[PDB]
Amino acid sequence: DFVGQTVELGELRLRVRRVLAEGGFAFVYEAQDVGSGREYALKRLLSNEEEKNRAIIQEVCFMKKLSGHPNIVQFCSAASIGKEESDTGQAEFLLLTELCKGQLVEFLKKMESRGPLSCDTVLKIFYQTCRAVQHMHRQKPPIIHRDLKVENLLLSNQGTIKLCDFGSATTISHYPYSNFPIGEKQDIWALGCILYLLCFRQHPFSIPPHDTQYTVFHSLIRAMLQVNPEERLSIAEVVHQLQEIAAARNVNPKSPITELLE
Amino acid sequence: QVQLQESGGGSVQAGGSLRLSCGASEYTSRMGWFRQAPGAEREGVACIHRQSNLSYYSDSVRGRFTISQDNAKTTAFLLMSSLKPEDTAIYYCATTTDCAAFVERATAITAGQGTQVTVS
Ligand SMILES: COc1cc(-c2cnc3c(N4CCOCC4)snc3c2)ccc1N
Repeated sequence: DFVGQTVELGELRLRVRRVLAEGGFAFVYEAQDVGSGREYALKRLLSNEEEKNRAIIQEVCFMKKLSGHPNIVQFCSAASIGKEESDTGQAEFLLLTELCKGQLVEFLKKMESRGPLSCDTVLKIFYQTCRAVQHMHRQKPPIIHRDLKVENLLLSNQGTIKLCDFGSATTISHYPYSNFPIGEKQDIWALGCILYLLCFRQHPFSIPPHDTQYTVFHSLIRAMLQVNPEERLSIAEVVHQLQEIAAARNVNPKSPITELLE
Repeated sequence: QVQLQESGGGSVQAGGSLRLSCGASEYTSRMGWFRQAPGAEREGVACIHRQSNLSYYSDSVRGRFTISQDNAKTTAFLLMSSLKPEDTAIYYCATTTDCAAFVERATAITAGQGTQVTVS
């Protein structure tokens, strides 16, 4: 019964309008600034263990560190409610972000009655996704997502892709001598599955033998789904290729995916 | 280490072409060239990912240089066309872990001895 309440994240005071997603440890709600009228996403995570406290704070720290990027959900603020104050009796963490328009897959579902996605549309979706992941792998040390899938991509109000869900992400702490791989290449394998899925509307786990539509993406799919992680492309190898594909097709791949706006 | 054997290059007229080749003593996943012009930084010029044939170029040579490889994946070739004074440099064959960082930073595992290219 969290819907209906009013909450305060510092300067901000705001009202809980409805549920957007339920799940395991967490729930997501639509929320409105009661003074300013501006709307927000609000994630509420429950903890009854110090272990969970650590995982939740880590997720908040990652969200904060990665904010500012056009393909990562914008962090607004965070807060906590102690076991003593909460309606659950557990500690509660509250994460405030910009509110996207909804889930990418819901918009694709609307359009898949209308035929396969054009290459330009695949290109925009996938580039914007890869640019979010590039922002993570460029951190020092790099941040590995570890849970990339097409279901946790959002579509912004501007019609762009927004990556969220940093609950599985990891990195190295107390980084002062190296650039060993530390997991980047698992994220790339996952991205290759997404490009495959967007083209052929099936999970890969073979590219169809006579496809003349998405042929432009075939070499990049195979190179991301390389079994040997050393052979497998880096995110910079992928993005560079996506940029040249876009230029050849006269597409600005950062632009709104207007077709998905209907 | 892998041993790299380089040939081709030399002197040419502006607007002309030359070809470099580089043979490696074993398989490696990625091979390319970087160069160093008089007083300039090391500059990654071209790189090829062997299993996919994806090819990477700096903006300075895009549309003028073409890197390729043989079926045995032992050798790479660089065709340098529409050459100009800016392309005068020593060109070094190299292997790398990442073609994109190679073009951006000339980051390599191993580098060859180098071939002089002089335009005009
Ligand atoms: C506006 O309607 C929706 C919005 C969302 C949705 C879910 N999570 C969001 C956001 N998150 C921010 C990170 O915390 C959890 C997910 S940001 N904007 C979101 C929008 C999902 C489904 C619907 N239908």
